[PDB]
Amino acid sequence: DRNVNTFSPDGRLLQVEYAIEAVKLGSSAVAILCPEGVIFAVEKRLSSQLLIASSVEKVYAIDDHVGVVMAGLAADGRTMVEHMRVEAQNHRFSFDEPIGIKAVTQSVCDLALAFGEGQMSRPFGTALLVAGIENGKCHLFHTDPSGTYTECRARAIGGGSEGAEALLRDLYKDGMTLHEAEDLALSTLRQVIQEKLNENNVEVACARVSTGKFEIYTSEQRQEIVARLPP
Amino acid sequence: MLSIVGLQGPDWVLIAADSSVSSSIICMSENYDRIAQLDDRHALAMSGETGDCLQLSEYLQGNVALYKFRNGVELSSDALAHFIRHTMAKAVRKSPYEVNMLLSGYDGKPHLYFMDYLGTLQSIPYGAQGYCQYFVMSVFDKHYKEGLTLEDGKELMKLALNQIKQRFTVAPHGFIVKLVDKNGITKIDLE
Amino acid sequence: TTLSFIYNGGIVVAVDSRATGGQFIFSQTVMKILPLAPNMIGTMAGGAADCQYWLRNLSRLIQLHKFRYQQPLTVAAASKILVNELYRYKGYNLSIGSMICGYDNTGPHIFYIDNHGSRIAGKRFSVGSGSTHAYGVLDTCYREDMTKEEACELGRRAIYHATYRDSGSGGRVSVVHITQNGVEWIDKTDVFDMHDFSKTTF
Amino acid sequence: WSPYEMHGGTAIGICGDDYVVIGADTRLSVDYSIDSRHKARIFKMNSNCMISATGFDGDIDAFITRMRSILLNYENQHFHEMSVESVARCVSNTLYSKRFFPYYINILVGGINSEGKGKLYGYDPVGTIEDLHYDSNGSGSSLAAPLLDSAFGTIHHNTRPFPAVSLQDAKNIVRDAICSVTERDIYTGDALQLCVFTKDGFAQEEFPLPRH
Amino acid sequence: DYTRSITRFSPDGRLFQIDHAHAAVQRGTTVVATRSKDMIVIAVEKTAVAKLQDPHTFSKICSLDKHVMCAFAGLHADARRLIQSGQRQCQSHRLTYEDPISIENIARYIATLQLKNTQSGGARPYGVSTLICGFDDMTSQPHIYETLPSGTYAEWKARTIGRHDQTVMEYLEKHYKDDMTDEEAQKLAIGALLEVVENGSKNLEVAYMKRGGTMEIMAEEVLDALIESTK
Amino acid sequence: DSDFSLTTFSSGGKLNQIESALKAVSLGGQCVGVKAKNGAVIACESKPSSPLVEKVTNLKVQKINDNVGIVYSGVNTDFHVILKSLRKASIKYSLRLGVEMPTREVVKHAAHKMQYYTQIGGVRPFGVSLLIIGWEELGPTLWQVDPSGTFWAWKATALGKRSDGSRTFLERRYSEDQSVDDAIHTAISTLKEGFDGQLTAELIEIGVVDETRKFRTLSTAEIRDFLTE
Amino acid sequence: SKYDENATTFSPEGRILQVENAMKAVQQGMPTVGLKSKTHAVIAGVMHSPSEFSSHQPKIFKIDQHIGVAISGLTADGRGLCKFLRNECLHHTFCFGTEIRVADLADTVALQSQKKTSKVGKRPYGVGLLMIGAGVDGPRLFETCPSGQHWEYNAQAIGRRAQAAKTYLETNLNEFPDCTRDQLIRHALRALNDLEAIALGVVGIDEPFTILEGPELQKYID
Amino acid sequence: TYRYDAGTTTFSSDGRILQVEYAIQSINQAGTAIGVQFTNGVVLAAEKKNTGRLVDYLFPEKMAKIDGHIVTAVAGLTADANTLVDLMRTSAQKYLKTYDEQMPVEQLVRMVCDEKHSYTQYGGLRPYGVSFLIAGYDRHKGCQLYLTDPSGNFGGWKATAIGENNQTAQSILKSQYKDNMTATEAMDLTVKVLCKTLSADKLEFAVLQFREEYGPKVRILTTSEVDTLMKRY
Amino acid sequence: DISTYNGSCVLAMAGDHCVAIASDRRLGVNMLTVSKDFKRIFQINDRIYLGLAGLATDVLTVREQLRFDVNLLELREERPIDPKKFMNLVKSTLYEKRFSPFFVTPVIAGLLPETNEPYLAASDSIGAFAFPKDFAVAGTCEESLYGICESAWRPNMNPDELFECTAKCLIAAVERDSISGWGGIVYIITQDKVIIKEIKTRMD
Ligand SMILES: *C(=O)[C@H]1N[C@](C)(CO)[C@](C)([C@H](Cc2ccccc2)NC(=O)[C@H](Cc2c[nH]c3ccccc23)NC(=O)[C@H](Cc2c[nH]c3ccccc23)NC(=O)CCCCC)O[C@@H]1C
Repeated sequence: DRNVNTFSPDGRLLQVEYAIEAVKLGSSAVAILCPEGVIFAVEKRLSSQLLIASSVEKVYAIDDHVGVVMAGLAADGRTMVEHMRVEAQNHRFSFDEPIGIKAVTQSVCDLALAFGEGQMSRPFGTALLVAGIENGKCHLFHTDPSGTYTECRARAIGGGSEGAEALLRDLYKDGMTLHEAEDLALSTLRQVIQEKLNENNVEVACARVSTGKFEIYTSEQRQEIVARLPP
Repeated sequence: MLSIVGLQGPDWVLIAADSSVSSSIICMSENYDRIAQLDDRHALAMSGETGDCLQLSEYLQGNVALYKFRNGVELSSDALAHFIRHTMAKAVRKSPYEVNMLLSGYDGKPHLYFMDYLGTLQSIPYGAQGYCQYFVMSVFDKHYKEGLTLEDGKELMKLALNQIKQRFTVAPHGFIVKLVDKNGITKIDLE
Repeated sequence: TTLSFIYNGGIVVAVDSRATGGQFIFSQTVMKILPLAPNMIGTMAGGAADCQYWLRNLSRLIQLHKFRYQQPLTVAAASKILVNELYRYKGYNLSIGSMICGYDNTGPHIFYIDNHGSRIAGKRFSVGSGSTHAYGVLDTCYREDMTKEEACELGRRAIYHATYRDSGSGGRVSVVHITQNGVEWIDKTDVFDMHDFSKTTF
Repeated sequence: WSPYEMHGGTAIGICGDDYVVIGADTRLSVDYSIDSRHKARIFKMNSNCMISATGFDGDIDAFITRMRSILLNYENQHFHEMSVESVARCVSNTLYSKRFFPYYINILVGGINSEGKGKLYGYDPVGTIEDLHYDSNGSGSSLAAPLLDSAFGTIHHNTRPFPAVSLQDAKNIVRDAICSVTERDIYTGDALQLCVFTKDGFAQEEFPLPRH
Repeated sequence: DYTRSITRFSPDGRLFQIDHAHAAVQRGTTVVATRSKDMIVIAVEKTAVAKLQDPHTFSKICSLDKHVMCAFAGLHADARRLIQSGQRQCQSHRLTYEDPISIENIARYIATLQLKNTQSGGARPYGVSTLICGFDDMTSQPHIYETLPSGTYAEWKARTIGRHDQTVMEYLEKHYKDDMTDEEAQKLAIGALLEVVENGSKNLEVAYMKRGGTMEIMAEEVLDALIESTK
Repeated sequence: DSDFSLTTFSSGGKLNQIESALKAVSLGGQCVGVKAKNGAVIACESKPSSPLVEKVTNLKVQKINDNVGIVYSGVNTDFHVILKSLRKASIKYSLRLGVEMPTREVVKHAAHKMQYYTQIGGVRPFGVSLLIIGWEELGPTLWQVDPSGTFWAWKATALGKRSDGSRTFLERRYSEDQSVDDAIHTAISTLKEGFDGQLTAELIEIGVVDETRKFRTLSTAEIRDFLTE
Repeated sequence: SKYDENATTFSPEGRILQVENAMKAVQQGMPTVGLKSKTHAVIAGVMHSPSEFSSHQPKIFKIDQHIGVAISGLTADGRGLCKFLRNECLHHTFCFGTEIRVADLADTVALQSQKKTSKVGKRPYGVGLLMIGAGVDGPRLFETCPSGQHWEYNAQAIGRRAQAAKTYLETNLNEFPDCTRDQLIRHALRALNDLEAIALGVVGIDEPFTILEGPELQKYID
Repeated sequence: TYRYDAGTTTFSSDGRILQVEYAIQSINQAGTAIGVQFTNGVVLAAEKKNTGRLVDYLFPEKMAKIDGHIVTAVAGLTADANTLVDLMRTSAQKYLKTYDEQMPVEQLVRMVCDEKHSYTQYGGLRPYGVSFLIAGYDRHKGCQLYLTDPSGNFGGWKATAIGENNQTAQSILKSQYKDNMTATEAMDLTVKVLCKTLSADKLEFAVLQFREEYGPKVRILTTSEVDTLMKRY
Repeated sequence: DISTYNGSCVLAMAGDHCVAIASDRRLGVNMLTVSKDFKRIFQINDRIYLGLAGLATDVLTVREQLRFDVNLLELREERPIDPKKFMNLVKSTLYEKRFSPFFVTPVIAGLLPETNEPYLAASDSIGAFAFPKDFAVAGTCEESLYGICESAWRPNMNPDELFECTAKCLIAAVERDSISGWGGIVYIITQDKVIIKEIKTRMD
């Protein structure tokens, strides 16, 4: 009935809130930032064993230094990833430097409210966790369909986002190691999903300060993290 | 204005092209394929700026493939020739494709089309674009028999290409010659 | 003078470093090899701004394709991207003479690209005012079964002779050796050091 | 009708281990006529770099305005001032954005990078970028270029390490080169804006030049 | 021009238009794509054709390119538009890049067309799921991507779209093998469709693309032989 | 946004805006057409809103070109839009081809315009049905174009108020071998049946395509003569 | 309710209910206080904290060398408005070489939002700005509203908890004109009760606009 | 505001474009159009929408020649059918201009169907409430008959029927249609189907016939020819 | 020049209830003979033929645009386009390109539908149409044809005599035009049949 651009009497953008709900319906993704980098651990919802897990990607390498992990509508997150990649390469071309993590996050969020009626028809149904290395510093941001990016040290988006926040509230510390960050991300993901966490149903990535690179973990690295998990 | 020659036979078309590409006075390559196989049935010899012949070849081959995929059928040699002529006429009105072509084809029957940059489409038994048309025509005229055997046709094409090599001042280092027949397009060596 | 040749050991790309507007040498340290991908470089010949901007833009497009798609972008693909971008400016008086050289799944590849839209695959190319002299060195001294040192020296010497016989070529030969293992920036050698002053014929 | 005036005036940049000295004559002249005698052609762009421009003054002003707006956009959207490398790339891209209607201006981006090192970039009107250690632009570029080549011998031996001079030795090289250019170039003179970018930042001196 | 937000989030976070496009896909006929190391087989159920209907050149299977097969389930005209865009895109990729478009790239493009329709104001979503399959190169593994009306795409070892997608997918999961041969993949697809076709020889059609080959419709005799071997 | 069709199919597969425009036609003033052997006639009730109205300033029977004439039943203003469009189309046809637009081509252009307004967004259908008379190779031809852009030929017709009774009256009274004189008399009679009160020459407009192939609008004097003959 | 569907629809009482909904969006934003003196202007905002491990999302922004905006409401709308403000600043500097005035930026923002409400299909900016700028016209504080109007304030409080801050500003309103920059920062901090969550951008007739957070703000937290 | 927008290019809960479904209903309430593909050609036979003693059968209401090789029959709104006929004629002539070849029937069908589908999927405009029986000839598929509906979905049919009582015509065609029919046999079958599912004046016919030397010819039977065909039945 | 790029020679002629339209068969690229099978005369309809003299490019472009237009007009009007109506169509097609003219000059030879009267319509490149009752000439042999036909044309030529002058009056013109010739083809459109006679011209 009412336009997608309608504000609710409370003052909330109804379509933005509904897109946030769509995000809440997405696969769980946990970004844990440690002084040694930042780790994405996202649930891959393998609906079938014939589904190629490598093709079901929530983690996208925006650039060599920055990447994103999605929660919600995978295609909308794909469009946001396309914009972020174009903008990271455009920044590299325009300024001969890697795009800042805040810069690329803000760039993708400027596209979030670009929907309208009477441009996009609707908000993005995907929330992002953008983690990267800017000038040797690990940065992590979370973007919701509202286009509100906030820098995070430990965030979770998707199905168990509230539960993941509750778990991290007393599990995340600011002085963890990269190994500890991996353990915390994978554990929070396991505790906020409805399946078991193996190297095939989880996608892990690291924006690493040591290498200054956003590398999505191979199967062996995910297996190592899974094995090291205490439970 | 590179040398491309064509020789339609009873059931084949020998389509030769200057195989040497040059950057001004420098012969950059000696095996450059100027006969763009638009289809398994059609080889379009092109004569002109290498970068306009490449772009026209890519467009024409992509449109032939698009016709074949969008419509399950393939373009006829006449239909493809007229599509190329339509492209060239639109261009010459807007931005001429400075590419003179010989469209050899075999859609069940051999076809050879003179296709100037303007959009002059003409079915020919033999022909040439470039300055080689001033050197090869008489050869063909003096030696083309109706119903040539493919080997007699190869000898005739060798005759025309040797005429280019011997009498054309800007003589190609060599030619890439392709046979377009019921077996498709095959790079044949005239020896 | 830029040049790039494929031999059994890989691609040797040797470029001079002279930027000359008119008769004045504006630079002798300009970088005429631009790395496009880990295993692929592009050479610069013609308009310096055109060559460097468009090789940089080709690098951006290659990176965009790399991040967008798992399928590696071949050297043929990079050359085709660059030649389509340059043909987009056909009639704009761009001046790019480049060799997109590198290793892909199919092995070594050199594609000479120019603003005119030409895209010629080959095992041996030389672009620039001194290209004829570098060709004189390459076509004569080139062997497929050269050593890495011999091939790098062949490219270096072709560029050096082009610099000697070409006013528009000079500076230092930057020699890169591309293999399946990536682009190896062999070295920058001053052609002044390469000149044999014992010899008196040239 | 050529949309330029080809004003003239010479700029000379010399980068050092921790400094970049660009000295440019301030004369704005064309066709044997001096429009201005003090038209600063070196501009502090941010806390990291300065841009010297020679050539058409309208294009110099247009390009410097565009670069100032670009740097302001960068500082707003990144919360740190654009680095000399980023400003140099932006200068290249801006000059090439007018590739077919060029800013007939030669640019020297002289600044200090995040490492504290002096970075000098020379450009042509269409945006070729040379990361160099000394450059000359303008009507007296031909006069000054051999002077810097002698001072550094980089042209003579281009693979030898750049013989970086003291900040004051670079300032004196630029001053002497500008004085020679002024003695021989009719479009160079009336003053030398000798700008120095160090870790301390942008420091501008004015030196009288022959006004004939 | 018309730019209404046809696809918009519902209060529960769903794009109901995408759900209706999925319903259109379901009302479409069943397709099953299966992969052997050197082959890709797409078996599509022919719609119930009377004696008066021409059974040639109306298969749901299509070749996006000499290396890309396509089949669809859903609105035939929506899929026709998608296939036209996909073929134009394969040729456009050949033009821009000498390389043939990777199956990931073309599946991404088609799914992005669907995503744009779910994002474009005034555009109905494509009521079409597309099994886009092929080989990136000669040495590349066969790929079978499934792109949905939502614009999401995922690679599959074997997938089904359209009506009976549940049943055909269950058959695929029960009968899939890691290293099926060309004959085994053909049998898998043919049996998976046989479970939900009134007639085997008539209602079922097959098209296979072997490694280093183009789309190839199964001979009626060979198709019958495979059907009888399965039964 | 504007460009959404307000003429849309209803549940029964009916364009309800089309039926609404046809209703507007059915309240738009009786217009009659009668195809003679040697011509065609388009008469129409032209009862002015007031006697102070100047008849010639707004005539329902109009000439599209030398050979094609048009009357309408429905909204006078969008009939004038249709008429300007048809005259412009026939002038364009003459410019392109050196002859007046054929009767059937004028009819097809009117139908195309009406259909366009039935399909494009932001507009309603034309609230006029046109009776277009003109000659063709095979003889005179009366055509009806509906608000929907559906056109078809007629031997006799009525479109406006009380057009059902007028069409029944034409079914009863129309004959194939009528002359243009008899077609004009039939059109006047049909108007009389569809009109209450004294039906005078000033209250009706008659256009005729006769043996000459040219369309002419009968003046009030000619209409009076026909009434009194 | 039925009139609350478009920013283009007036209600029978002459109100644009969608504009008021965007206003309520602003009112539900984090507290933001602005103060004005004869020579300095300050905007102190309690940056939102979506989570305990999330750095407070910045709300005090740097627009022009002497103009800064505190955005309260939809952050993405505020960022789009800030891009528009950068365009206006860039065009003013291009045309005249001087920094645009915060009053002119407020006028442009008001016009943009009013356009967003005067045409269907486009929506009012859910964000409200507190723009402080010290230019030739002096220090000036503007509260730009989603409806497309701005109010020039000596002081103001917007967002949640704004009533107490507004009352405090009213109490010390007559003090602000002559208050020193440090005194003005202190007044802003007092008026704006949450430390790390509080950014504070201060501009002056001489000093450019600069943002202080946490440690930089400690000297004035008191 | 879209308060009165019908969302023509919008899916329904069932996944159907309601406007397209209603267009299909409109067609099903329109005059029957039958296509029968015989050995060399296709017989299209439609029921005129506007009939009566006072109607003049000067032109084919439903039959429209698209090109020398393609003819069409219309079921549904003859107005938007005429629009799509103009577009089909222009597309066939554009193909002839580009390729100097007669447009293949399936391509012309695809073009009109892409127009219909573009109206079903974009623009918020009502779909073309017309179903076409496009008979045609091309060297690739010989003689063809295609049924196209407002969705833009088309299919080849040896014989088919649309419009009023299209199911009864379909059943009769199933019962009596045979392959390798002659022109006379297919015309007789079409007349029989039309009469059994419904007068020469009301009916109109168009025979596409391919002769080896004369090529493909479209002949829309006039009133007298249709009267003779009916009297033969 | 581009008008003489493809040497052309088109000659329509009026007889007694019969028209002729002849053309040289050469496709020449300036001074080079590419083909002797070039078609410049095209049947527009049974009683309209169009000889297009000029750029083979524009010959085919205008023949196919006119075929597009005439096919559409005959589909819409369900009747063949009249020679006068086709003349106006050609005039419109050529003046639509007034600022970028086709380098083709048309020669329309038809029989009027009713009286079978010869109808000649020659125009310049932009559609300035003459309607000679004797003969229409076009192509690089234009002046040659004008002179030979002005002397040669006689009223009431029957199809045999009409063909005889079309052939002779075209042979004389092409054999003086270096770039046109290489055989001729004469279409004699009479009230009941079209006789296409390929005539021997000089092949030099
Ligand atoms: C082989 O023998 C070498 N020949 C030379 C000429 C290289 O110096 C080229 C062809 C070379 C290509 C190149 C690539 C990358 C970096 C540098 C050079 N060409 C040049 O150096 C050109 C020569 C030139 C002059 N005018 C034209 C027009 C079209 C094509 C080529 C040229 N020089 C340049 O492009 C100038 C480079 C430059 C760098 N700093 C400068 C400061 C001041 C002036 C010029 C500078 N740029 C211009 O001329 C820009 C003029 C803009 C006017 C609006 O390389 C091969 C290997």
